[PDB]
Amino acid sequence: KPRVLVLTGAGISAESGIRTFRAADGLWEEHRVEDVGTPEGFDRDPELVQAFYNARRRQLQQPEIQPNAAHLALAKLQDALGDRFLLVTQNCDNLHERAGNTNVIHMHGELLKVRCSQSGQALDWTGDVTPPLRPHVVWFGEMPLGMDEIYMALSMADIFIAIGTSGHVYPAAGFVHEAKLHGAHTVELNLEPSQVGNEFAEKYYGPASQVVPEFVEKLLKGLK
Amino acid sequence: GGAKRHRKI
Ligand SMILES: *C(/C=C/C)O[C@@H]1[C@H](O)[C@@H](COP(=O)(O)OP(=O)(O)OC[C@H]2O[C@@H](n3cnc4c(N)ncnc43)[C@H](O)[C@@H]2O)O[C@@H]1O
Repeated sequence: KPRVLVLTGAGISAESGIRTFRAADGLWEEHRVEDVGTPEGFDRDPELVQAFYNARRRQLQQPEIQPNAAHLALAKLQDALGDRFLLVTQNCDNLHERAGNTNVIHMHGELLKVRCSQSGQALDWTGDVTPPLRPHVVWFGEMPLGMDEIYMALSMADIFIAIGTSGHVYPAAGFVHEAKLHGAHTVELNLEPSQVGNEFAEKYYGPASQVVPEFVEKLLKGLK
Repeated sequence: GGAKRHRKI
C-alpha cells in the first residue's frame, strides 16, 4: 500500500461552522493577526489575546460545530492504511479527532490545550483562561510543532495530499515541494486554487465536504 | 523549515 501523508488547513473545517481567514483583509474574526497571532501581540495585551482564544475555545465546543463529510473520509482513510497514513493539520480544532483520526500532528498547536510558558509542557484545557498561561497555539515567528516527524514522512510519502489550505503560510506551504523532491505524487483538494497549486500534479476544486470523500473513495477503490 | 511565516512581510 502507498504511504499517504495528508496536510489539512482551515478550509476542511469551514463547512463545520469554523469560519476561515478572509483573504480580502488581514483580519481573523475582525482582529488583526499582528494583535492576536504573534508573541508580541500577546506581550502587549495579554488579556485581549487570552479573551480572543477563550472565545475561539468556547465556539469550538458548541453543539452546532461537528465534523463534516471531509473529516469523516480522512478517518476512513486512516482505517484502511494503518501506519502507512499520517495526518498533519494546521488547524487548532479537534474535528479530526472527533471524526475518528488518531495520532494527528497539530503542527500549529491545539485550542483545547494551554501551555505553562516557563515549562514547555502542554496541558489539557477546555474552559476559559483567567489570571502566566498561554494558548498552546503556534504564533507567527514561532517554530511549528512535530516538524521532525513531518519531514520524515514527507520524504517517505508515495502520495501527498493538501486539503483546505491556501499556500500562504510557511513552512506548511512548502510541504508540496518537499514531497515532490522525494518523488511523491502530489494532490491539492481545495475550494479554490491555492497560492502553490501550480506545484501539485493532481488537483480538484469544490467544497471539501464533496471533494474529499470523492477523492478518498477513488483512492480506496484503486487499492482493491 | 523555519518559523511560521506568512508570504507577505
Ligand atoms: C497559526 C495560528 C493559528 C491559531 O496558523 C493559522 C493557520 O493554521 C495558518 C494556515 O492557514 P490555512 O489553514 O491554510 O487557512 P487559510 O490561509 O485561511 O486558507 C483557507 C483555505 O481554505 C479554503 N476553503 C474555504 N472554505 C472551504 C471549503 N468549504 N472546502 C474546502 N476549502 C475551503 C480557502 O479557499 C483557502 O484556500 O495560518 C494561520 O496563521
